[PDB]
Amino acid sequence: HHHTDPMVSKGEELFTGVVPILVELDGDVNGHKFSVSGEGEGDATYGKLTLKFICTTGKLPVPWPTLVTTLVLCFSRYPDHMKQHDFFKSAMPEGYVQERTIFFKDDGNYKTRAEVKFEGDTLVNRIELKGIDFKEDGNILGHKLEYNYNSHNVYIMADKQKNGIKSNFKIRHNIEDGSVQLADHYQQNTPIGDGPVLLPDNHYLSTQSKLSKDPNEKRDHMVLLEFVTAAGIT
Repeated sequence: HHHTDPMVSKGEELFTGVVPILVELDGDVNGHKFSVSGEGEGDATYGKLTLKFICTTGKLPVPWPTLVTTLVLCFSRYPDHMKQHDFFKSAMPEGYVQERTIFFKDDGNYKTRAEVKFEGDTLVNRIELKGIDFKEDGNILGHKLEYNYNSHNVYIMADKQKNGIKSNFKIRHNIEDGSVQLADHYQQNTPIGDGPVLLPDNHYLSTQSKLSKDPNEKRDHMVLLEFVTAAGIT
């Protein structure tokens, strides 16, 4: 609402209230083609997301928790003293590309590319996902993961050469038998536009996610509440 840096003001202004979100994913995992649509709202003031996702092609062929990181970090809450480090909002409204490779230990990998940008007043995240080399009897295609999600801190670093950011981090998915399925993420983000962006000092994001079901919904779906806060600069 009041920042002495006009570049920060420009990005904050687009995220000042509740912003509607649309998520589209087209996926192919070991030749099972599927699509997911999601709708909800983001409130960057509190770092809060609320989304509901539907598999529009029938039953989702992989477990919903494996898609949480893939299915909008511009809604992170950056403390006032860290707002000059917020790459994600500084790239708006033209947006950014978010690319990942996700390696599931002892199993296959996801390769994702997403464009995150405004269409009018709506923040859209449009994703293509390709998954290969998964085991039919593994934890992913065998749906052995529990329907829950662990809190996680992720380290963000600038990539000055690409005018973007980079991160590598591990997600632990609980398996029904009490064990864990590791998912190693590599991520890079680059701006879509050619204007300047804020390139951050090293810092981390703290995330927490809660998964639930809509008791009146017959389609395969996931309801997601996420909180993300930046930290690590004193």
